[PDB]
Amino acid sequence: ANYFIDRPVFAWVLAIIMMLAGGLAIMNLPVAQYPQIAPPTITVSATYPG
Amino acid sequence: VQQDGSQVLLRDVARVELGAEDYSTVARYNGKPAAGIAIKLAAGANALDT
Amino acid sequence: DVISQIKVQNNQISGGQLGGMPQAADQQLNASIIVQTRLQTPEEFGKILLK
Ligand SMILES: CCCCCCCCCCCC
Repeated sequence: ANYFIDRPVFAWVLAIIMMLAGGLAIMNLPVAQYPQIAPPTITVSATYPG
Repeated sequence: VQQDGSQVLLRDVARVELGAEDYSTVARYNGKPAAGIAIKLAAGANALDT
Repeated sequence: DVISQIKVQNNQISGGQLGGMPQAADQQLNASIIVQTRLQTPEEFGKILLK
């Protein structure tokens, strides 16, 4: 709200917390070309020689 | 074992050889013969550090 | 005896391939071999040879 204006240190601390959490997130976060999109499939393979 | 006493071994009716199991796949790299693997990744994975 | 003969004459024997890997160089034939198939009609089951 508007009570952060009277307390700049509170806002700055919240900003620092956001930056720290963001850095901790980007340090350990999976990266991939695309996420899992196709519906899960199960494949059963059997071999009969000849 | 024959009546004459001669021993019939497998090598005398067949050719034994350290061959392959599945013979129907020929892999070649840049024309040269080779064999490779395909790493299909995992569901939760990091596409770079992996 | 009837059970054993039914087991023998009602099988799915895998014939194989008439020329397959590892095949000799200069080979131009690739076919499957059909030796036996499971019986399908009571008439065929009636002609199973017991003796
Ligand atoms: C942030 C929630 C919506 C806006 C709330 C405004 C509250 C009135 C002004 C502040 C009074 C202290």
